[PDB]
Amino acid sequence: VVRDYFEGSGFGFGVTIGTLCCFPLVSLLSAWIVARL
Amino acid sequence: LGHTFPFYAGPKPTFPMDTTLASIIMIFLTALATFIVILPGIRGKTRLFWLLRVVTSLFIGAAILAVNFSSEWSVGQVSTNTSYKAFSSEWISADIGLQVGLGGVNITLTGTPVQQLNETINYNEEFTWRLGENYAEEYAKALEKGLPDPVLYLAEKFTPRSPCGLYRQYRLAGHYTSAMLWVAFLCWLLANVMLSMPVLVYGGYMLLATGIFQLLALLFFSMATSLTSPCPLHLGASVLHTHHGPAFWITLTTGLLCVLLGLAMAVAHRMQ
Amino acid sequence: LGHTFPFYAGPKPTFPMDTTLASIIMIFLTALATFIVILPGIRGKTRLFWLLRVVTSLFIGAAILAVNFSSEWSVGQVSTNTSYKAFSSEWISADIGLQVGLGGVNITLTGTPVQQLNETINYNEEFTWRLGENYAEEYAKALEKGLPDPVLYLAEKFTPRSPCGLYRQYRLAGHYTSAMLWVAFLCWLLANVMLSMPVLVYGGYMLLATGIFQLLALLFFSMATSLTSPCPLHLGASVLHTHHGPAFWITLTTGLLCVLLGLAMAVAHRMQ
Amino acid sequence: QNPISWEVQRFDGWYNNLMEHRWGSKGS
Amino acid sequence: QRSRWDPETGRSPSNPRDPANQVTGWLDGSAIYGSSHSWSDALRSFSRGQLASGPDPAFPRDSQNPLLMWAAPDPATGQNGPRGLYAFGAERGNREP
Amino acid sequence: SLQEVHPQVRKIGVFSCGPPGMTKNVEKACQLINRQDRTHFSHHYENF
Amino acid sequence: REKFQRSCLHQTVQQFKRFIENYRRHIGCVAVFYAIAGGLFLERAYYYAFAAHHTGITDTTRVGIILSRGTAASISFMFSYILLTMCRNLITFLRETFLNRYVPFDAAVDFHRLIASTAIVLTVLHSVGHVVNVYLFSISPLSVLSCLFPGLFHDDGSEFPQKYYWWFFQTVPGLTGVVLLLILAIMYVFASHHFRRRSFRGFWLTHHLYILLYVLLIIHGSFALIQLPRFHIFFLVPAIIYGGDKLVSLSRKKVEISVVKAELLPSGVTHLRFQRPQGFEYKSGQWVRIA
Ligand SMILES: *[C@@H]1O[C@H](CO)[C@@H](O[C@@H]2O[C@H](CO)[C@@H](O[C@@H]3O[C@H](CO[C@H]4O[C@H](CO[C@H]5O[C@H](CO)[C@@H](O)[C@H](O)[C@@H]5O[C@H]5O[C@H](CO)[C@@H](O)[C@H](O)[C@@H]5O)[C@@H](O)[C@H](O[C@H]5O[C@H](CO)[C@@H](O)[C@H](O)[C@@H]5O)[C@@H]4O)[C@@H](O)[C@H](O[C@H]4O[C@H](CO)[C@@H](O)[C@H](O)[C@@H]4O[C@H]4O[C@H](CO)[C@@H](O)[C@H](O)[C@@H]4O[C@H]4O[C@H](CO)[C@@H](O)[C@H](O)[C@@H]4O)[C@@H]3O)[C@H](O)[C@H]2NC(C)=O)[C@H](O)[C@H]1NC(C)=O
Ligand SMILES: *[C@@H]1O[C@H](CO)[C@@H](O[C@@H]2O[C@H](CO)[C@@H](O[C@@H]3O[C@H](CO[C@H]4O[C@H](CO[C@H]5O[C@H](CO)[C@@H](O)[C@H](O)[C@@H]5O[C@H]5O[C@H](CO)[C@@H](O)[C@H](O)[C@@H]5O)[C@@H](O)[C@H](O[C@H]5O[C@H](CO)[C@@H](O)[C@H](O)[C@@H]5O)[C@@H]4O)[C@@H](O)[C@H](O[C@H]4O[C@H](CO)[C@@H](O)[C@H](O)[C@@H]4O[C@H]4O[C@H](CO)[C@@H](O)[C@H](O)[C@@H]4O[C@H]4O[C@H](CO)[C@@H](O)[C@H](O)[C@@H]4O)[C@@H]3O)[C@H](O)[C@H]2NC(C)=O)[C@H](O)[C@H]1NC(C)=O
Ligand code: HEM
Ligand code: HEM
Ligand SMILES: *[C@@H]1O[C@H](CO)[C@@H](O)[C@H](O)[C@H]1NC(C)=O
Ligand SMILES: *[C@@H]1O[C@H](CO)[C@@H](O)[C@H](O)[C@H]1NC(C)=O
Ligand SMILES: *[C@@H]1O[C@H](CO)[C@@H](O)[C@H](O)[C@H]1NC(C)=O
Ligand SMILES: *[C@@H]1O[C@H](CO)[C@@H](O)[C@H](O)[C@H]1NC(C)=O
Ligand code: NA
Repeated sequence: VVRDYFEGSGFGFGVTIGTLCCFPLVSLLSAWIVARL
Repeated sequence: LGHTFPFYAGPKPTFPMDTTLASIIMIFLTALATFIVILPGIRGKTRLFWLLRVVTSLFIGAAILAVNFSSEWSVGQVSTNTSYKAFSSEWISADIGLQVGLGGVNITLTGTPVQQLNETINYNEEFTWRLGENYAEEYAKALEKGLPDPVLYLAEKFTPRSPCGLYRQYRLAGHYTSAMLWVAFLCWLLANVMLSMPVLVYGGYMLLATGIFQLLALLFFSMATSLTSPCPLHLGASVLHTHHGPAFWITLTTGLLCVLLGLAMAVAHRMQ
Repeated sequence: LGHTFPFYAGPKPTFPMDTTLASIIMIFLTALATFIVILPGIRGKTRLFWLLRVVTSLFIGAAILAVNFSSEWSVGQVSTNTSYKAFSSEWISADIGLQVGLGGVNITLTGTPVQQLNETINYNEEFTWRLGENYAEEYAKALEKGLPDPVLYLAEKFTPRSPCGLYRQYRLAGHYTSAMLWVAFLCWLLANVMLSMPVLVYGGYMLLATGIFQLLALLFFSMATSLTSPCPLHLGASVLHTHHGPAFWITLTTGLLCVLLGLAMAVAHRMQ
Repeated sequence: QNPISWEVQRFDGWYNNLMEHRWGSKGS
Repeated sequence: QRSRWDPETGRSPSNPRDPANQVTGWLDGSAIYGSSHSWSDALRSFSRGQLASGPDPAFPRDSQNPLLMWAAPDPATGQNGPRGLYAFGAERGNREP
Repeated sequence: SLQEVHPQVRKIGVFSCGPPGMTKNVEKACQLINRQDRTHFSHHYENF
Repeated sequence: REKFQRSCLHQTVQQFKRFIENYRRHIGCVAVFYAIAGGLFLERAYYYAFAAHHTGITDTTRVGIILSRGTAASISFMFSYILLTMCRNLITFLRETFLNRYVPFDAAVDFHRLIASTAIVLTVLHSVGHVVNVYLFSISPLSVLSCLFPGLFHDDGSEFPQKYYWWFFQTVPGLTGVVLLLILAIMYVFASHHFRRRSFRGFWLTHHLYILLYVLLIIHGSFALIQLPRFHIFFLVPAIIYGGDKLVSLSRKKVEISVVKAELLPSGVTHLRFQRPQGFEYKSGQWVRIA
């Protein structure tokens, strides 16, 4: 049997990378909300 | 990409030259490039003269630093057939080179061809006698490491206890030559700073002092390395003879240029 | 006087305590003596309060430095009969002490009496796990040196590869406790500087921060050394138990004093 | 052909034993 | 006066002090050619594969550099210096005729 | 012309506060006139 | 009088010569700053590309480790020395000295933005590099990780490495980096010119997060996972200078005054004539600060 270390982690790793890249987007969303208010 | 080991299977690179000399060259070329970019901002006719002044000053500083850190003062090189390693009777045809600097000596063993006895023979070993560093400890560590026989032979030739007194004279010469080269570097810095200031005659005097200190370091190295009893370095069926390397001649040329420029500055000030 | 060798035949002295702690004590006692000499120059009623302020600040700083550099955080000591050296079946009755600090551990082996087996048994060895220092290399050098068996045993108990994970937890605890103690020292310096300035409330806040950082370092050391799996240190027919040493309690008392003084300063400012 | 057909013995006694290179050497 | 000892020894009971041998422990003719390569080079004339000799071919070169030969003063006459001491592989080869 | 209009002056101060190129032009003109030794112009890089 | 030009050659070279002749000081200062940054980056890149073979770090990550470490050195330098651009009292003292002949102190605030404008870019690369590293560390075996990080992993035959989320959220560098990325996102998005036009209080509320950023930068490299933390070495002297400058700014007593007249002068100018404090003595050409 071939042991794969990263099996079952691709989706979560991609989600983590996407959240890291969305940090500026989340900041922009919150800042737009506060600018409107 | 994974699933294989190692992730990078390529041979690891080796830096193609001395890192200290490379760093000096990179820093001074960066300064030169910055000032070349700045050149169009210079006012008028005083651009070619400005360029000459800037390039000359940068060259003087780079020469001081590189020569002080170059292990290329006393150089020699001989092509021979010599025993290579222990537990092996096979001999190698190689160029063995000695490069004695101020703070130590670089022994080079370059195979001819480099690939001999299924091995890569391109050794470039340094043994340093700088203050606070133990040459005997470094030679013992080289013996434990298992360096090739010519390298070990030329290294033990410079041990403090070797019958031929190369170590004492070369350590003294390198130490005081490096001290006076550092003094020359300080004088060059002050020469730049006081050429920035309106008193140009004092800056010319400091440039003259830079040249004088370069000449003094050169003369001290010559005199202290001349007092050596003749150490016969015999490898295979040949004898290696050392001579003043290009660091010595760069010191001479740079010091002569500095003293000439300082004398010209003083005489021009007197005449104008 | 000559004609005999050596010119000085007396036994060479050994410094009677830690050199770092001694230096800290000397520096702060010199500052205290200088300010005591300066005391008559102080104006009027604000001398006893001035004396209390100065002495308290100096004591806080000295406590920070000494505790950060004292190897007296986790202490233990047991009297046993143990094997002493190799190639010798004789045993020694001695007090073996463990003194784990932030940057390493001091293992003490004091004979009872000190003169046993025609030897002086007063060993006080340090093994450091500070950043950049290799604990395994130090233990290997101790093995090559030939340290007595209890010292080697307690030293290998803290090796990175020892089955009981003392090394990892103690290194982490000491590293971050030392970092936060340095932060507390910086806050103490700023507290002095801003108590010199007219804004006393900010200086009181900085003193409060010094106390908070001392408490944080104490708590981190406790938590990180508590997560250890129980390492049974068995020497001879006894087991050595470690406990929070006087460095821990000095940290606690000094941090409580600093936080109390900061709270008092803030409340007095609010009430006046 | 090289007249020196063997491995010349070192003067300092190093590399005489295969695995203990300091054996019999000067300063040991 | 105490002799040279191994710097890695003589500090703790499990590793007591051990003397250091100043010549090669091998029976390798080091008393003839020296215990180091530089010593052997100092002892050679580099001509016809012969050990260096003085004006008389039956005697090696007189010692000149102080690093070469042990030069204990003559107990009888007090004569010192390397003026009459021959150069051998063994540093103390001139202890007696 | 400033030298001509004030013939009895000997030291004239000029102070330039502006972009580096224009101030450099002022200094270069000052040096060019000072090459003639009739009167002295002293120039300052003023940066209020 | 005047002269027009040919657009292709003469006008463009005239504009370029004018730009150099004006902003020669800016060229020199930007060149030396970016030269220091590039020198640190190249030092770390050389160490990890030529002088780190004994560790085997490049047998698993070569591009990632070089990018991360070089950008880490550059980031440490930039975040340490960005405080020097805000030493208002030191800038004021050097604003008139002969150093102004070479250093355009007037553009300090602008330089501030420029430094930040560079830093975040490199910061992203830093994070990006470590992301790559993490993935490789998530597929390397336990033995390789034990060789790379002896003080963090021990090869016991389990043969299975840690997960990606262990690196990202169960390690001091990972947690500190994630929180630092969040802080940078907030600070840079809010402090942008667009939102600084939008609002003023939020700008400072988010821009004062630099103290938390520096605390998390001190903590970030503290674990000494890859190398010993050098950020405090870079941060020490600029922090001391900035603290002294801020303390001096606090020391000065800011007078409170009222305006007498306000004029909306053409070309979008405001003429503010306000009451002089009693002991206000000044010479011509001197400048003040207002809030
Ligand atoms: C004056 O002299 C100065 C001193 O030389 C000089 O300054 C020096 O400048 C040079 C740059 O010009 C620099 O030094 C070089 O650095 C290179 C890179 O250094 C890194 O990599 C090495 C390599 O380590 C790998 O291999 C060893 C075994 O050899 C393993 O133990 C390692 O784990 C590692 O193995 C991995 O990588 C391999 C890559 O293929 C894989 O195959 C393997 O499976 C593994 O994956 C490391 O050792 C270095 O670490 C060392 O140093 C650091 C810091 O000092 C220490 O912390 C650490 O503990 C180590 O001690 C570093 O990480 C070096 O490769 C290079 O070394 C060669 O040259 C020197 C000098 O001659 C030799 O001593 C050395 O043995 C190497 O020579 C062999 O290899 C070359 C080609 O590789 C051959 O041409 C040569 O003939 C010789 O071959 C012989 O041995 C081979 C096996 O080793 C064998 O295959 C052959 O067949 C043959 O038998 C060199 O050191 C550096 O800047 C300076 N050096 C310093 C500061 O020490 C200065 O410029 C001079 N001045 C002037 C004016 O000229
Ligand atoms: C946490 O731990 C920290 C680490 O300990 C601690 O910091 C330390 O503080 C202490 C001060 O409190 C300091 O360390 C001490 O320093 C003393 C002085 O150091 C100088 O002298 C020694 C002695 O060297 C002589 O002897 C050796 C052989 O032993 C020879 O090789 C030498 O050539 C020299 O010999 C001449 O002098 C003799 C004097 O009588 C003559 O008899 C002889 O004929 C010669 O004329 C030197 O070795 C030192 O140099 C070393 O260090 C420097 C710098 O690091 C290096 O450059 C150098 O290369 C050397 O490595 C230095 O010059 C030391 O004497 C003292 O050492 C004793 O204690 C340590 C620790 O336990 C032992 O490891 C060591 O072996 C000694 O223990 C023996 O001796 C004492 C009494 O002498 C006995 O009580 C003890 O039981 C033990 O006896 C055993 O061995 C004896 C033979 O050695 C034997 O006779 C006995 O019978 C028995 O078998 C100690 O190191 C220093 O400030 C710190 N140490 C550091 C930094 O390393 C810190 O405070 C702790 N923290 C807290 C909170 O407590
Ligand atoms: C991590 C990145 C940054 C750090 C650490 C930083 C640091 C600082 C500091 C210390 C101050 C002075 C605060 C004070 O004196 O009270 C300041 C002010 C300021 N910053 Fe930043 N800054 C960063 C990024 C930025 C960016 C991206 C911008 C704009 C796009 C910006 C624009 C400003 C402005 C306009 C001021 C006010 C200038 C003044 O009032 O003199 N900064 N910053
Ligand atoms: C997911 C995001 C990040 C990850 C995974 C990460 C990871 C790392 C790691 C593993 C180190 C080595 C530290 C050590 O060996 O102890 C490091 C160092 C460093 N990182 Fe990050 N980082 C991230 C984001 C950031 C951010 C946002 C910044 C700056 C705002 C930054 C700046 C630095 C600096 C300056 C160092 C060197 C610190 C020192 O040398 O003391 N990194 N990073
Ligand atoms: C080395 O050996 C080769 C072949 O044996 C010979 O051609 C060459 O001349 C030799 N070189 C020296 C310097 O003896
Ligand atoms: C050694 O060198 C020879 C000739 O250069 C070559 O044929 C051979 O493949 C090399 N390797 C080995 C293991 O012999
Ligand atoms: C050590 O041995 C002595 C005598 O043999 C004995 O009196 C003492 O109780 C022993 N101590 C321990 C801790 O075993
Ligand atoms: C050793 O100790 C015993 C008793 O303490 C003492 O009588 C003797 O003189 C000491 N020295 C030697 C060499 O035995
Ligand atoms: Na022998």
